[PDB]
Amino acid sequence: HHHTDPMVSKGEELFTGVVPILVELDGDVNGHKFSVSGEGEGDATYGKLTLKFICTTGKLPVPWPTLVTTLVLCFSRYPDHMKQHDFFKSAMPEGYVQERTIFFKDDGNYKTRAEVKFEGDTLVNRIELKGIDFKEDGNILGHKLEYNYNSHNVYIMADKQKNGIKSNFKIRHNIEDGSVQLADHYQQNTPIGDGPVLLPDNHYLSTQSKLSKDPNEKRDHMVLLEFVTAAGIT
Repeated sequence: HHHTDPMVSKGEELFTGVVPILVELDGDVNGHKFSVSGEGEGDATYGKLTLKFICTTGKLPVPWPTLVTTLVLCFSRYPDHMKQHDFFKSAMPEGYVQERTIFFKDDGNYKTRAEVKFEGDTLVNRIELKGIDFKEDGNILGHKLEYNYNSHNVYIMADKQKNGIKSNFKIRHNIEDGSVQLADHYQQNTPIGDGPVLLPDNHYLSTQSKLSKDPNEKRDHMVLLEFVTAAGIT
């Protein structure tokens, strides 16, 4: 609402209230083609997301928790003293590309590319996902993961050469038998536009996610509440 840096003001202004979100994913995992649509709202003031996702092609062929990181970090809450480090909002409204490779230990990998940008007043995240080399009897295609999600801190670093950011981090998915399925993420983000962006000092994001079901919904779906806060600069 009041920042002495006009570049920060420009990005904050687009995220000042509740912003509607649309998520589209087209996926192919070991030749099972599927699509997911999601709708909800983001409130960057509190770092809060609320989304509901539907598999529009029938039953989702992989477990919903494996898609949480893939299915909008511009809604992170950056403390006032860290707002000059917020790459994600500084790239708006033209947006950014978010690319990942996700390696599931002892199993296959996801390769994702997403464009995150405004269409009018709506923040859209449009994703293509390709998954290969998964085991039919593994934890992913065998749906052995529990329907829950662990809190996680992720380290963000600038990539000055690409005018973007980079991160590598591990997600632990609980398996029904009490064990864990590791998912190693590599991520890079680059701006879509050619204007300047804020390139951050090293810092981390703290995330927490809660998964639930809509008791009146017959389609395969996931309801997601996420909180993300930046930290690590004193």
